[PDB]
Amino acid sequence: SHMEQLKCCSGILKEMFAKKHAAYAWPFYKPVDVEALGLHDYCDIIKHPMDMSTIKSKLEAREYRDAQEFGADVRLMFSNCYKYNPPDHEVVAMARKLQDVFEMRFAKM
Ligand SMILES: COc1cc(=O)n(C)nc1-c1ccccc1Oc1ccccc1
Repeated sequence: SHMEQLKCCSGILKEMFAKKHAAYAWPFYKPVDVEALGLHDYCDIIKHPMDMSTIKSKLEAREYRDAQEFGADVRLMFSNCYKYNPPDHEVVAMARKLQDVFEMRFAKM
């Protein structure tokens, strides 16, 4: 059911916020600070920013009809990171480590 599915999504996002993954998850906790040095072009490249705190707020406001809608925002968050940064950037390796956590849980729910 969609209700149980969404409860599982909340559980996946709670693990993504956990201390276990904090060493690589922290760039994704809050919206990208577009005022920070080096990020002056973020809004020109990334048309739909997304982060974990925004996804948590959307789950709380019932903005996802189902797990597929939630999963689309988590994957949008990673895709933004892959699109914006050079492929060898430290933040892309962190996105991949976090996406490993997400994909494994999302597949097994
Ligand atoms: C290029 O900076 C980013 C691109 C991006 O896609 N995200 C999601 N966040 C950032 C970012 C923003 C502010 C501070 C640090 C940041 O990440 C870094 C992580 C490791 C090394 C350097 C930067």
